[PDB]
Amino acid sequence: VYTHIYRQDDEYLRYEEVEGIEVAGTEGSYPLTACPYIPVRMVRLDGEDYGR
Amino acid sequence: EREGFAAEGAKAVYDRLKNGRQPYETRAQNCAAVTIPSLFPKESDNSSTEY
Amino acid sequence: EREGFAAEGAKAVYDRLKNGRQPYETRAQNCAAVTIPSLFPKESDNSSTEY
Repeated sequence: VYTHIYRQDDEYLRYEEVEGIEVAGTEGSYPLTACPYIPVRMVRLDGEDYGR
Repeated sequence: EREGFAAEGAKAVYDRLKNGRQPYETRAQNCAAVTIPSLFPKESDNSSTEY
Repeated sequence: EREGFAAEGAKAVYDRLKNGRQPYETRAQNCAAVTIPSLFPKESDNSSTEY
């Protein structure tokens, strides 16, 4: 199973996909400041993804 | 109808971006071999691996 | 309409005055190599560089 979150017009959208199709009843929307997924880095550089 | 960032699916975005993590995993595997070898296992390990 | 000090646009000034900073960068890189080599990275570094 896969989960996708992407930004569109000052908000966040999501859905869930299994096999090759989309599971009905998993759509939703989050504000721009309350996303419940939190990537964490320790040492931050300029212009790179992830951290050292 | 899934206009931007989502015009190709979920298993397609995951495969293009999978090649950006390559240096970090190698460097972490190098780090976690003089302190605790079982802290960061590889993705191809099973019951028979010996540390 | 944007008189003196502003008669050639914002981008023209930046590229003309860029040349005055070179000694300071060259000296800072030398200083930040015996203490901590990842505190002043250059402007042409990426995910593959090693310190």
